[PDB]
Amino acid sequence: MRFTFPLMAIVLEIAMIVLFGLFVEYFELYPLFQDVHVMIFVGFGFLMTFLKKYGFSSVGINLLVAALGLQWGTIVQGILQSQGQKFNIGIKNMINADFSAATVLISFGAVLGKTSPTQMLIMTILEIVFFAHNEYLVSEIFKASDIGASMTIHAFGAYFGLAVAGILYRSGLRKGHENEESAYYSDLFAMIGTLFLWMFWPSFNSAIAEPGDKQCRAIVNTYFSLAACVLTAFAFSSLVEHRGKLNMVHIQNATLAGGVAVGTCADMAIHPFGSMIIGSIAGMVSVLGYKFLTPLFTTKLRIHDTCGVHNLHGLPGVVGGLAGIVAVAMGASNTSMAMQAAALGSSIGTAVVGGLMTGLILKLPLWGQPSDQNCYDDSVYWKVPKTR
Amino acid sequence: MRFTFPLMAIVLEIAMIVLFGLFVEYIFFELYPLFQDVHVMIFVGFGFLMTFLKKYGFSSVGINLLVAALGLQWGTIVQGILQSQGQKFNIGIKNMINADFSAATVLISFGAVLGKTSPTQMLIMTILEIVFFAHNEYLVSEIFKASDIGASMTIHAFGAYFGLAVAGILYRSGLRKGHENEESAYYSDLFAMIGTLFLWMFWPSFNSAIAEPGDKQCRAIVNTYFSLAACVLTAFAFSSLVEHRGKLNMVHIQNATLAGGVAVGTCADMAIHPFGSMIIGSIAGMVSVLGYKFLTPLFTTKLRIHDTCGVHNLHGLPGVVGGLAGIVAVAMGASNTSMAMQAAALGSSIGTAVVGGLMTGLILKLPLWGQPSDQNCYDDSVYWKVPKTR
Amino acid sequence: APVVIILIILCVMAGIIGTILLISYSIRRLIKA
Amino acid sequence: PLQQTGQLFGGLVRDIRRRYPYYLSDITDAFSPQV
Amino acid sequence: DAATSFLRAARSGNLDKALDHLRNGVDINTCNQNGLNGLHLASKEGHVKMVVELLHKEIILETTTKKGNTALHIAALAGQDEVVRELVNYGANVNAQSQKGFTPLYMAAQENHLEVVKFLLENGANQNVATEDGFTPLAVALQQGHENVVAHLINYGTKGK
Amino acid sequence: SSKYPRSVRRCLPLWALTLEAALILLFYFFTHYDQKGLVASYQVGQDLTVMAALGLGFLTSNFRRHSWSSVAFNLFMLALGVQWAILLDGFLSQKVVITLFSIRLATMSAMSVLISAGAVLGKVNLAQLVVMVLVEVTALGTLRMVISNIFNTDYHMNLRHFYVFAAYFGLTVAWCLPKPQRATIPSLSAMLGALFLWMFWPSVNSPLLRSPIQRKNAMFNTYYALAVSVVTAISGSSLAHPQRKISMTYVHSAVLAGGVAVGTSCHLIPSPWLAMVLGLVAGLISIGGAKCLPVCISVMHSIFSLLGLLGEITYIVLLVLHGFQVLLSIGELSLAIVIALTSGLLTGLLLNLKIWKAPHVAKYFDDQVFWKFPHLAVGF
Ligand SMILES: CC(C)CCC[C@@H](C)[C@H]1CC[C@H]2[C@@H]3CC=C4C[C@@H](O)CC[C@]4(C)[C@H]3CC[C@]12C
Ligand SMILES: CC(C)CCC[C@@H](C)[C@H]1CC[C@H]2[C@@H]3CC=C4C[C@@H](O)CC[C@]4(C)[C@H]3CC[C@]12C
Repeated sequence: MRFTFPLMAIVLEIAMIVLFGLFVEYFELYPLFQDVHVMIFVGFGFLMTFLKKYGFSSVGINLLVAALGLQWGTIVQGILQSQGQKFNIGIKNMINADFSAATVLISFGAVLGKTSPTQMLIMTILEIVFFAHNEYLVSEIFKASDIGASMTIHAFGAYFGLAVAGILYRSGLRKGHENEESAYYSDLFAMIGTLFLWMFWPSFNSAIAEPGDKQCRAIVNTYFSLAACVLTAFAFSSLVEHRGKLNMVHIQNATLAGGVAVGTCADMAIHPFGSMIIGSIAGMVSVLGYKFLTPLFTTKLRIHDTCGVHNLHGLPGVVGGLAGIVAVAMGASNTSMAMQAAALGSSIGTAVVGGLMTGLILKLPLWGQPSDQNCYDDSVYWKVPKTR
Repeated sequence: MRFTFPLMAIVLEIAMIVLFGLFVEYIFFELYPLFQDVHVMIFVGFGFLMTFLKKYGFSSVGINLLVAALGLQWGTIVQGILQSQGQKFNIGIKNMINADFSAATVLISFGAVLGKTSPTQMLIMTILEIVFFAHNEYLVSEIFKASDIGASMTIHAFGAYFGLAVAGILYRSGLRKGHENEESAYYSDLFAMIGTLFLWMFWPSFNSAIAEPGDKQCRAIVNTYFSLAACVLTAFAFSSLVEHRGKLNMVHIQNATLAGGVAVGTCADMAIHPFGSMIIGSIAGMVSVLGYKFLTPLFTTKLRIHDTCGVHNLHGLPGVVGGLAGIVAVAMGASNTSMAMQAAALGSSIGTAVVGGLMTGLILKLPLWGQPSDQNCYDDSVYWKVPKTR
Repeated sequence: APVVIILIILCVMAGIIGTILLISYSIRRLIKA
Repeated sequence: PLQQTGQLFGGLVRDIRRRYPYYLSDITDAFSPQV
Repeated sequence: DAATSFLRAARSGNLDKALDHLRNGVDINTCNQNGLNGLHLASKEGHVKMVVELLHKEIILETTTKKGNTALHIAALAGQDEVVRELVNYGANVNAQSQKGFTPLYMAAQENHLEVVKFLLENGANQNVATEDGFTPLAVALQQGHENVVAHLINYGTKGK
Repeated sequence: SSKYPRSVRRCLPLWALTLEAALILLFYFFTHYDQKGLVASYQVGQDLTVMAALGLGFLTSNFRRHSWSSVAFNLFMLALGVQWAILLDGFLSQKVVITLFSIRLATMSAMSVLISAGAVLGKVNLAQLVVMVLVEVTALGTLRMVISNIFNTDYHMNLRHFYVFAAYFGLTVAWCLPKPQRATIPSLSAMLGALFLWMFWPSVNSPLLRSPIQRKNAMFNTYYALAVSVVTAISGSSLAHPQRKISMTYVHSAVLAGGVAVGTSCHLIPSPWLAMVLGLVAGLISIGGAKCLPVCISVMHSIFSLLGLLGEITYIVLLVLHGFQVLLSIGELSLAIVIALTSGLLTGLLLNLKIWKAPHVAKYFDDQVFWKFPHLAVGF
């Protein structure tokens, strides 16, 4: 039915309005919020525009998913911190809502080109529920330190998307697809999202950091981790390709893995050289993932990841959690070992289980899923101009 | 003829310098981030929003830049003169933000006549429309004392109806059935999405830059945030509803997603609760999509008013909706000031915009500014060196 | 308890969309034949 | 519309079959000031 | 050692050392670990005199490397105009295909070597020969933005040899 | 020789990984960490970073087939340059304490190289750009140290010479390279970069200013000068063009004319009208340079050089109002020029070495030299 998507959008918006009227009541962090806002809507949205015939869907469904996501994440994250009661809205609520949107967009990275906007609304709602519950668990029951959210955002979104894409596996797409290819100006546009994410990631890891030494440490550690990550990602992209050529997928994504793997240790006293070590390891791991693990996941494990969000968010997020555990080992933080490890395990497991359930729901032929031949094509859901 | 554009520009700039030396002298750093966001809106969001035309991207972004650069100076001069009653004044961050607001009004009017004007025509339109806008907004803020902190009426409705009047005066009979250059392209629409996203993200700074620090600024930011969030959902839903086979339209996603930010402006600082801002954003998106689908063809064909970017459906109709939402807010108690004064401000904005746009378009209808022919409309090559390769 | 809200809220959304689709979906089965 | 079919709930299903196809027109025909 | 020294001399253009090695008894058809003989290396480095001298001493002109590239393939990919001209003058097959289906015209077109493209077209290179991907020299020149090569390929059409 | 590019599978990764490991080791041995306006201070450096990455990366992407390399190589150059500038500013100004101000200053030092590289982008590979980054940061630090030792100024305050140093360094390096164009989507992406540079350039003109009123007046002067320069550049482009059309390429470089012209004196100009006059004069000089410099390689870097010289000259003129200091300031300018030229010559002769595997002169301004593309024959 062509009316399923407008119906679900209108019903979800009405539900959001009712929930806000039921639960919601009414400045130094606003620039950091705006940096996170730019990341969420430009960086992720245009980072995904590398596909030659899916740029409209990439950026537009990014905007739609994140716009629904900030409202639904606001509601869910408040009702948990309020324990079912009315809560007020400040800048921190907005920042956390954009964080929930980030998690959903990371999972959307795994299913880009093979899902409908209706499936995107459904996965937004369900994934935000699961993400907010796991994040509340980590932040309040385990009380682990995840200020940059290598575990609660990046690893969670990556493995949620991987579970969804595994459930939504198509046999006809395992050997590749004709539309699953980048263009020249498409990669030029994807560099916009890459650059904005790289520039504003220090605000991502320091927005809700405790003011004082912790926020400054988050900023400096993120900056130097990204600085080392760019060099290592360039070096390993040249290393893994024929004749030392650079791969635009690597430069677009693996250059940002340092901001993911430093998130747990962002506010910890890990020193700029330790942050640079983490960023270099993250860049190398991301490039190696793109070169070797993604074909093995697509062909053998039957998990297709369109944007390679495993190599950017999951493996660097797991590396960030392990780095948090090691930093706890050598006195860089006063948080417990077992709580960090439990946060990592709970994030990964909750992501996998929620992704399994959400993908099973998304597999019902009611959401206008595209055919195998029509994957990675804007014309299934958009009016496309005649010329590029 | 061949030198009208540089000569008019150098004369205008020398006039700006003389006026600045005659009238202008030298909280700032707390408002500077919001001014930076508004500046990004003015020079990137508006500039790239209009780059959807396949052969008019250069002229879109470049004339946007030129118009806004002249507009900040001229708006500073005119608004400071009006505020100081002809005395010398010192500029602060508020002067810069208000000058960018005047430039925004001129860019909104420019969106109506995109592709059918010359840079000289835009210089003249900027100069005249800043005077008209500043006088109307001075009347609204000081004589009516209405509350329009997000300027749904003084900026959006004013600029939209000013541009509509100018386009009606500058109507071309040969452009009624369309034009081969008046269509979008893939990467042009991606650049337009760049502009759309920057406007959408930084709109809370637009609506809260002038608002009084404390609860009013925070309410403006939160209300704009959630109104835009609801507006995106309703714009997507009604774009899917109104088009053939349920396909989404890039025009709707590019423009109607900012209708919630436009329509929440008057009620931005008022206490309407975040749910009330979500209702305004949800309706603003509905009305913008319906306007783009139905009212724009009727305006172009029946009313002989061609509006290129659909700035009516984004600024005029959502501006009148925000103006009326502010009237219902004072009636519901969410605001000081009278309902009669809000209604007077709305009516004055519309009427001054229409009258000034008629006068400005009559001035621009003279054959002295090198306006393009019917074939050369929506074509960069009239004024720019266009590369052979796309 | 707040977990039950997200569940009750999720249950209400799931019940609404499902029922609406079920009605139009059924009427399609009654109408096509 | 008043013929008996002999099938249980035949009148009801025929009523639905006759009217519900026009459901889309039942919303678009209302866009008039007379309504 | 002798074969390695001969191949090094062929790569460096030291024709005197290579002629000395051939005098001492080094086989002229010896190739490196990548399947490249002295003709391939000289064609890569643009050593026209070495190419002509090796062709005189009865090197196998249509010897392919481990990737299936002939000397003409390598000279077209390296953009050696004079080496391409001499190889064609000595009877190199201009329509040879490598393992992945590349022709000398394809390698000249993908690398924006307009002179090599023009000479190959004038010597009967068929631009309708596609690779295993279905790509033509025109298609790869369009993808890479080589506008002069695209224009020359379109204007030539099917004028033949 | 062989126009097909030589394999960099062993040169580029080893070079980059060795550089990164050396930076890590130096940071461990020499760097260390340690309020109310933390976010406000972070904002200036963040604006500098946005400009350096985005504006200077996309501004030089107007090339039909070198946009990838421009953007990504600018990102790589910034990432390397900030770290090396942190270490070298620590070494030549004293253990190294990493504050946000030090990161901001390192970002400025990296922006110097990013401005210089616009004269050589499209004619070099990544390793040559690494050499350029290292040598140029070293030369700028040496210049600042020499100025601080001779004229008894602060080392960090000597960074105001970076416009003219970057312009002449880029010109000198580009002059030493071997000797040898635009599309529409690449020109629009470049407008985006130029717009971000033009919008955030008031942050370039006041990162080193401590007094809040000085930053006030500097930002005001830069904003108004940049507005006047945009108007003058867009309108006067038609005069300085053979076909009497506006050139996007001229507009990209010339919009920054007012910001460059008042950069060294934005905090000394007392009234906005003087900043507007300077912006107008800078725009007119940009038009004249566009109309004249090609007659007498990159025209935009030549006009940037002349604009930086004009900015230093108007600093000289304005400082007298606010004759020995005139001689001292001309001496500082000449020393900066001489050091920029000499270090650019050294960098140019270093870049001409065969070991870097530079692209063939027929393969300039082409992404295929450095990047993977599908359906291409690879190897031999
Ligand atoms: C999140 C990832 C990394 C780990 C967990 C993923 C697991 C649970 C997922 C991903 C791969 C999935 C399988 C991939 C392919 C198919 C084929 C389909 O016809 C039936 C389901 C089946 C057999 C999936 C079952 C669930 C599965 C095993
Ligand atoms: C990827 C998995 C295996 C995690 C291991 C990452 C390693 C390389 C990281 C994670 C934790 C890091 C350490 C955390 C804390 C310390 C103590 C501090 O005073 C200096 C930095 C130093 C010494 C760091 C060095 C690098 C480090 C050991």
